[PDB]
Amino acid sequence: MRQHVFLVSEYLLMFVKLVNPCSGEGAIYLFNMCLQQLFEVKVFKEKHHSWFINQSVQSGGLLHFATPVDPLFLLLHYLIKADKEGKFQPLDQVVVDNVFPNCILLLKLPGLEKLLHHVTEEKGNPKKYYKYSKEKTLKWLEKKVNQTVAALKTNNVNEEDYIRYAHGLISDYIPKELSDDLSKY
Amino acid sequence: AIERHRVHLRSATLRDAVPATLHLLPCEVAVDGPAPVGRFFTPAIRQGPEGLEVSFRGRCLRGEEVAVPPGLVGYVMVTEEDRFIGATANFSRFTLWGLETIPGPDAKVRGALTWPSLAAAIHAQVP
Amino acid sequence: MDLSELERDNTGRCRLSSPVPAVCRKEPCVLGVDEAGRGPVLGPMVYAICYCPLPRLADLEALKVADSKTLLESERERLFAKMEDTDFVGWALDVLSPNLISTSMLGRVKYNLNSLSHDTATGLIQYALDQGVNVTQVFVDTVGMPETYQARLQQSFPGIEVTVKAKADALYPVVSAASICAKVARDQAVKKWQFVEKLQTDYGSGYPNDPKTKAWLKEHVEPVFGFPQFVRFSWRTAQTILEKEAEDVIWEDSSHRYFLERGLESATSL
Repeated sequence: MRQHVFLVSEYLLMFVKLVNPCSGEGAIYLFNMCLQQLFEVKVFKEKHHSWFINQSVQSGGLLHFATPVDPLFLLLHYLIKADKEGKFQPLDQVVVDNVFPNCILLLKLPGLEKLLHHVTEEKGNPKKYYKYSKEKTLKWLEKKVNQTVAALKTNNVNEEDYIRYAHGLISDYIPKELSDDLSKY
Repeated sequence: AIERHRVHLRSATLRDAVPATLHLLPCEVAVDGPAPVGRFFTPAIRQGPEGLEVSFRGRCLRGEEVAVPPGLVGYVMVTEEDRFIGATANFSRFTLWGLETIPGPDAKVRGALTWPSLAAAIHAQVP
Repeated sequence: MDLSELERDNTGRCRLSSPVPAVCRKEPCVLGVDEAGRGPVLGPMVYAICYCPLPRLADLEALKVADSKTLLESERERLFAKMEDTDFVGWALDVLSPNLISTSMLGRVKYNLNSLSHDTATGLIQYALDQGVNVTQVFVDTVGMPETYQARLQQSFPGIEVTVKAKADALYPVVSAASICAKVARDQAVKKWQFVEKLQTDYGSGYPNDPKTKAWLKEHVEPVFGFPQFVRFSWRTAQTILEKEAEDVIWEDSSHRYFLERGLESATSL
């Protein structure tokens, strides 16, 4: 029986394997059911470490962190995928994954319409059909970079110097193809 | 069908959790099981010039108690060898251990602790 | 008059000294250095110094304070007390715990046994100097090479006559007396050893080749912790048992920049 050391948000549901928006591979997430909230699981791994939990030893030395995610990043992964395919589709046909079947959870998120407004061009009479917009996305990413730059100064991490750092941090949530357009933007 | 990708956690077990003493060692121990920590480790912890002093395997260990930052809570989860996982214990702080000296300010463990604060702002909704 | 200070817990060093006689401050003194507990896998190592003035050197021979391998623990305690009622004899002890021996030798930088043994010796010679003792002659008993040790002490004490010789205990009376202090202190230290571990007797001499010691060692093996603090982890005797009976331990000696700098990555399992 392996013990896991977790650092979750104060107020705190199951563990779900969803797609990594930048890598396109597997990633563990912690979904909250009652409040329809999404969290990402990050792991601290460094060589030569172990845990002593009361009267037991844990060989790892691993520290897990469950921090909130902006759901738009994962939503973009499916919107970008559908974008090349054709034009204007309903959300149930865009957020489709045979590899990661737990993407259904994204469709039931509270306030999807208001969120999607940031990255998509939509049509429908009060439906709803969505098409990935590049102009809106880069404008939304421009805000994301400014949001992080404000947070970097406060936390005192390490104007142009911190901007190129914030772009690299945000590029760990958007695929390589999008990252290049963001720098040129 | 879709349950294969999801591991459920007992919400009632998060409430029923007495604080657990957590120690982070600067060495890798191959085993995973019980240990008489209260027999060898705990009664040997001393107070020195730098911080807490103790020796593991005849090597001097010097460390400080690191507190879980406000906005975070520590849980200890256990899984077997439908999928389930349960929070067995709780924790407000963990003692950090370094070989001979307390790990520096540039220690990766200390850097990882400053992530949930930045992650809370990176992922916040834009106006 | 008795070594009561040895009743309290030791995890490092434990210094004991007799009050400095009035004579010792004025008249030039002669100093003797000896040790007890250099070879056992178990217990502490004791270093002792005994001082007396140059005129009362023959008076030190007057009482049968000569060293012997035959001498009983009680027989050595009677000679030690005989030194305590002497108006001129002074002494200072240094009881190095097995944990201090382990930690020094098994450190990030290897502090060898011989350096730690020689450094404890100079430390007592210096202690005496700082305590107003007029030391002008130093006599040391060595297990190995006397030439290097004597050259070392002369650099540490350039204004003091330093004599380092093998079996100096049988040759000089100051060294014989210092030997009685070390053995008495060692015996009393292992006797009333306050033990840090929360678990609890017969182990023998404590030497590696002793059948009772290796029997006690094999019995007290813990898979994670190995041995209690009373055992010298640095000794090859403890290390070989650990290699075969206890679990393996690995020390440092034996994705964006932000995440890489603080050993952070996304979780793919659990």
